[PDB]
Amino acid sequence: HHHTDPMVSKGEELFTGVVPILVELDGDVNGHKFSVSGEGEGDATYGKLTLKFICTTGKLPVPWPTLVTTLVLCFSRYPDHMKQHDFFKSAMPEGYVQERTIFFKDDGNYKTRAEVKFEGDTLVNRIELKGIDFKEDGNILGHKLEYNYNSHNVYIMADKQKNGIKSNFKIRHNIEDGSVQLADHYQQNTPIGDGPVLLPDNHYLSTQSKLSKDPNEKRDHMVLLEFVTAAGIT
Repeated sequence: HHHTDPMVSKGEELFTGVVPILVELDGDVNGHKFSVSGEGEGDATYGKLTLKFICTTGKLPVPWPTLVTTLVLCFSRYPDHMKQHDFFKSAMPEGYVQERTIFFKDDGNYKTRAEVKFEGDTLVNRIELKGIDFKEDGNILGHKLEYNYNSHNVYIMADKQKNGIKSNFKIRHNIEDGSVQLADHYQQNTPIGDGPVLLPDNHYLSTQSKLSKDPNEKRDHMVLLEFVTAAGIT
């Protein structure tokens, strides 16, 4: 609402209230083609997301928790003293590309590319996902993961050469038998536009996610509440 840096003001202004979100994913995992649509709202003031996702092609062929990181970090809450480090909002409204490779230990990998940008007043995240080399009897295609999600801190670093950011981090998915399925993420983000962006000092994001079901919904779906806060600069 009041920042002495006009570049920060420009990005904050687009995220000042509740912003509607649309998520589209087209996926192919070991030749099972599927699509997911999601709708909800983001409130960057509190770092809060609320989304509901539907598999529009029938039953989702992989477990919903494996898609949480893939299915909008511009809604992170950056403390006032860290707002000059917020790459994600500084790239708006033209947006950014978010690319990942996700390696599931002892199993296959996801390769994702997403464009995150405004269409009018709506923040859209449009994703293509390709998954290969998964085991039919593994934890992913065998749906052995529990329907829950662990809190996680992720380290963000600038990539000055690409005018973007980079991160590598591990997600632990609980398996029904009490064990864990590791998912190693590599991520890079680059701006879509050619204007300047804020390139951050090293810092981390703290995330927490809660998964639930809509008791009146017959389609395969996931309801997601996420909180993300930046930290690590004193």
